[PDB]
Amino acid sequence: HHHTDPMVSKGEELFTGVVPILVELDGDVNGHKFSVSGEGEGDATYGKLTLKFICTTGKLPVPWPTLVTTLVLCFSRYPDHMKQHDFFKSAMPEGYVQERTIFFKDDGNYKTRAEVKFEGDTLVNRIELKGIDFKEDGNILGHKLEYNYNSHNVYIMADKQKNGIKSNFKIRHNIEDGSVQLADHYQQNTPIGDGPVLLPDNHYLSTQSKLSKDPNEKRDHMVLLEFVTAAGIT
Repeated sequence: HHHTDPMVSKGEELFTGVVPILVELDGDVNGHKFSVSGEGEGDATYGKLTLKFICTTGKLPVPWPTLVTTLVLCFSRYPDHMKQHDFFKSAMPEGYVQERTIFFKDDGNYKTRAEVKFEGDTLVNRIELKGIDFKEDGNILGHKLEYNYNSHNVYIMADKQKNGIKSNFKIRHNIEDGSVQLADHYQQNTPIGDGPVLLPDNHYLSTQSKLSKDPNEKRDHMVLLEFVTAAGIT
């Protein structure tokens, strides 16, 4: 609402209230083609997301928790003293590309590319996902993961050469038998536009996610509440 840096003001202004979100994913995992649509709202003031996702092609062929990181970090809450480090909002409204490779230990990998940008007043995240080399009897295609999600801190670093950011981090998915399925993420983000962006000092994001079901919904779906806060600069 009041920042002495006009570049920060420009990005904050687009995220000042509740912003509607649309998520589209087209996926192919070991030749099972599927699509997911999601709708909800983001409130960057509190770092809060609320989304509901539907598999529009029938039953989702992989477990919903494996898609949480893939299915909008511009809604992170950056403390006032860290707002000059917020790459994600500084790239708006033209947006950014978010690319990942996700390696599931002892199993296959996801390769994702997403464009995150405004269409009018709506923040859209449009994703293509390709998954290969998964085991039919593994934890992913065998749906052995529990329907829950662990809190996680992720380290963000600038990539000055690409005018973007980079991160590598591990997600632990609980398996029904009490064990864990590791998912190693590599991520890079680059701006879509050619204007300047804020390139951050090293810092981390703290995330927490809660998964639930809509008791009146017959389609395969996931309801997601996420909180993300930046930290690590004193």
